Amino acid sequence: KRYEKLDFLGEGQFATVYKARDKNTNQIVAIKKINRTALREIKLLQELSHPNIIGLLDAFGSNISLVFDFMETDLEVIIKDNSLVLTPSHIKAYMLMTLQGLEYLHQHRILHRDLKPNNLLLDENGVLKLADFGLAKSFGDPNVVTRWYRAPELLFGARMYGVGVDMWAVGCILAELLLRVPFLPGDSDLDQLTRIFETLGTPTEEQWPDMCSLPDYVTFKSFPGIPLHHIFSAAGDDLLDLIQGLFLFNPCARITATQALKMKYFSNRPGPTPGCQLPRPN
Ligand SMILES: CC1(C)CC[C@H](Nc2ncc(C(F)(F)F)c(-c3c[nH]c4c(P(C)(C)=O)c(C#N)ccc34)n2)CN1
Repeated sequence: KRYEKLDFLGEGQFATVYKARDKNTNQIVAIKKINRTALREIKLLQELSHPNIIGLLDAFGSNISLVFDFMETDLEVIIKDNSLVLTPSHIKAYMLMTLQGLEYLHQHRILHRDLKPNNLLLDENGVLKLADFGLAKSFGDPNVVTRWYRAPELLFGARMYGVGVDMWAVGCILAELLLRVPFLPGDSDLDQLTRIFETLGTPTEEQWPDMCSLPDYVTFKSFPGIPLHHIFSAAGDDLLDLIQGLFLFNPCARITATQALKMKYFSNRPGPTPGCQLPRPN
């Protein structure tokens, strides 16, 4: 075979994943040995080419094997690792790679729909790539991330939706970088809306006009919500406005990947850390 099977990387409800060596270029890779979460990581990734999106390098039959770039670490590992402190500049660099990847996705009319820390992968040189495109779909296709990163429209059972689903998840990732714990850990779908509205305030028909006409909208307790300078007490105003923009309840008011990258936080000092100096676990 083409590959030298090095390590077992893990098992899910799709695939057995493996570290391996490409036996003719000596390049280290990752192989996803596995229908519809499989045929639509190929349909999308052999198409796409962006530094901050995982590359599909080869594939074959009888189980399907899918050969991506090997990444040493991921953002969940960095978050969990106590030896690493995250300076403002490391966070800006993680956010800037994550947003430049999604802005190209959203410009190619694709929703990732599964953004979590553990799908933001990180190669030895500190390039963040988005991975796990098995829940991704085109803006066009007719009709949903893990509960903690899930937008309130989806929790009120919205049937059509867009960019905002991925942008809410990015905000939850930014909060977890800054707080180093999950921002909104709901134990259920209803608890998830309880925590959202207890943290950010129970919205109105002004904050969110068609909210009362969502398929699963239900009258929640009013909560004032905590101000974002209390939760993110070390964050500057430039960063507090990025957060405020990604956590707006109205999905169309909610800031896009392009509007996020046009915010002053990304041109303000301190600019993002070089890839090669981003913190490294062992
Ligand atoms: C704990 C670490 C840091 C160790 C290295 C691993 N490096 C890596 N590089 C590329 C890929 C990719 F994306 F290219 F395959 C993957 C990968 C993607 N989905 C995976 C899964 P699942 C089945 C949860 O989707 C499992 C399981 N089990 C295991 C690995 C992956 N991992 C990332 N995490």
